[PDB]
Amino acid sequence: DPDIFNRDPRDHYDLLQRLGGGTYGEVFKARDKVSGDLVALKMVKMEPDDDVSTLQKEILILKTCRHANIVAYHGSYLWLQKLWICMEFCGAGSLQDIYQVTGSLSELQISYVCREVLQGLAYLHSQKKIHRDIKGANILINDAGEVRLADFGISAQIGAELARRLEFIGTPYWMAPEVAAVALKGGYNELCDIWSLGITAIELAELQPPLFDVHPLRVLFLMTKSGYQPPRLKEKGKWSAAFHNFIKVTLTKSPKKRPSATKMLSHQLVSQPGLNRGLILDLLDKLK
Amino acid sequence: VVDPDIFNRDPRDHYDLLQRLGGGTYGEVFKARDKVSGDLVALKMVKMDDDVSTLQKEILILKTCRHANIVAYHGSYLWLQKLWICMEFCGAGSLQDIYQVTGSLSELQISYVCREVLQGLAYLHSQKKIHRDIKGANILINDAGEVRLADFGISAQIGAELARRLEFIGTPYWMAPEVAAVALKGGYNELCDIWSLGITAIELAELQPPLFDVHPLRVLFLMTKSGYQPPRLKEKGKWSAAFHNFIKVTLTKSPKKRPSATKMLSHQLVSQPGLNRGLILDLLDKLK
Ligand SMILES: C[C@H]1C[C@@H](N)CN(c2ncnc3[nH]c(Cl)c(-c4cccc(C#N)c4)c23)C1
Ligand SMILES: C[C@H]1C[C@@H](N)CN(c2ncnc3[nH]c(Cl)c(-c4cccc(C#N)c4)c23)C1
Repeated sequence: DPDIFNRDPRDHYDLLQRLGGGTYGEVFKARDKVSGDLVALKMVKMEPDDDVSTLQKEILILKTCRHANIVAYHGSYLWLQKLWICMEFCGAGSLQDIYQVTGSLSELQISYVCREVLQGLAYLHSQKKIHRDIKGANILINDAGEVRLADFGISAQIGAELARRLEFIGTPYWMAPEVAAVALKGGYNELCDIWSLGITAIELAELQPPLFDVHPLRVLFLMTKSGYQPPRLKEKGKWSAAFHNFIKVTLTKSPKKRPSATKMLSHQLVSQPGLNRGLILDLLDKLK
Repeated sequence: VVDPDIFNRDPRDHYDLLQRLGGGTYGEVFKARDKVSGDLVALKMVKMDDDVSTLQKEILILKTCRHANIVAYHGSYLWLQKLWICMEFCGAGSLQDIYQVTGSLSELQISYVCREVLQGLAYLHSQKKIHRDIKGANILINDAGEVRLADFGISAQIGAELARRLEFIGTPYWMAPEVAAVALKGGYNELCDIWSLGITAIELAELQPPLFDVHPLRVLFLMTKSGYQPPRLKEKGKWSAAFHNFIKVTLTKSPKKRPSATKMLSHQLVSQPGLNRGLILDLLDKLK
């Protein structure tokens, strides 16, 4: 990035605690020295012969995002062979951090979370960006009960992988048009995030995504078959007909039929009148 | 290990190198002579800490193919960080070597070649392999007048990429089925080879594939536009309706409507009565 600060981040922040890692890098809870504001600092170790493409793409996604439901970006620092990405800190951590203590979320809490995720996805999709890693661990909650999407690590890697494809595709004159399309634009589109939101809604209701206890490779193979059936909520009576229908239309097996994020925002479950941060403040009270 | 049947010896103890033939997708190919048999072979030398995945898959393809329309495989050598793949020497070289000397092939000669290539492709596709690099340079003619497919380097690179993606795909529970499908099977299928054979038939007719004078990046981007129209033969009157139709159907833009190799074997152009090795023996006589 051409706007990177060439100075030690510790000159502006104090490192408080290690939070663990995302798709790549180490994340730290830190404190701004002038305002006391907390921030998250993501550190990625640099090496002289490292391909900078993925990190360059992640910073570009964060920098060009300007939406409430996506983690704010405060700049990046490069110092002593370490890159530090400065992002918004969310006091309650991720929804996975929360439901591991509280148990299942209520339908209204899930509905508010889904509307907030959809506002962030509609924005990302309008800027020709894809998250590709929607899940409870990447949906953060701040102390005010507001929802923010985090970790554009997978998105950055895919973007870099795609740029690499274009650079080594070779002579194209004998290449079929579908081979060219997958090299330039990949084998899928942004509607994959709508499916992941549907799986995330089930995860918030049952504490695990569908088939979580079966081997990872077996799930990938079963999903690729023509007889694959989209998952459903286990307890039928516990959830309203509008929630079951939200799962059925987000989890549409075919991407050509799957509704967009903007279309999903007018769905009854998330366009309901009593949806606000107060529902998540109630969940956070259960945590304390 | 790159190959369990590999010879840990200097191939120069068994072969005399006679001439540099040029390169394939990777490696350098030499014409060589067996010191005891007197037989001619082609030796492909590749410099090999290196990941042996693509060379391992190329040898496996060559080794497990038992077909009259695929270049014969003799064995491999590993000596002083160089891997040497020993394959059949095809006396007339590639179809590109032939048409640049003799000019455009006759419609019957192109028909015979297309039939032979389709037989090799139907065999390869039945064994779950994709060539992905069908072109005049990779179709060889031996002294017996036989048509043999060559250069599985691209196919090996693609198999190595599909294995490298599956190992690093991560947790799949939140992935849309189409995402799981491009990670395990890619965004296209074996029908890409049928399109490449259509382009090759135009290359044998016109001495260049369509749009050869257009910038490679322009050709690629043009294939991803909604109104994209597949290429055709430039000289209508020179070719019969059977050849125009062969081009029309092999170059079907949608892979869902493009016929398989086995289906193409019943096409009017390649099911014609006088398609025999005599046409290729006659082409070879013209080279001398
Ligand atoms: C590594 C995560 C473990 C999770 N338990 C707590 N995470 C957070 N908590 C509070 N504010 C935060 N801001 C940001 Cl951004 C993150 C975050 C969350 C997820 C991935 C990445 C990245 N790349 C960063 C975060 C950090
Ligand atoms: C590099 C090619 C240039 C072309 N002019 C003549 N080629 C051949 N000629 C005679 N017998 C041959 N056997 C085999 Cl295999 C090849 C061959 C052809 C194409 C690619 C590769 C590879 N990887 C090997 C070959 C060699």
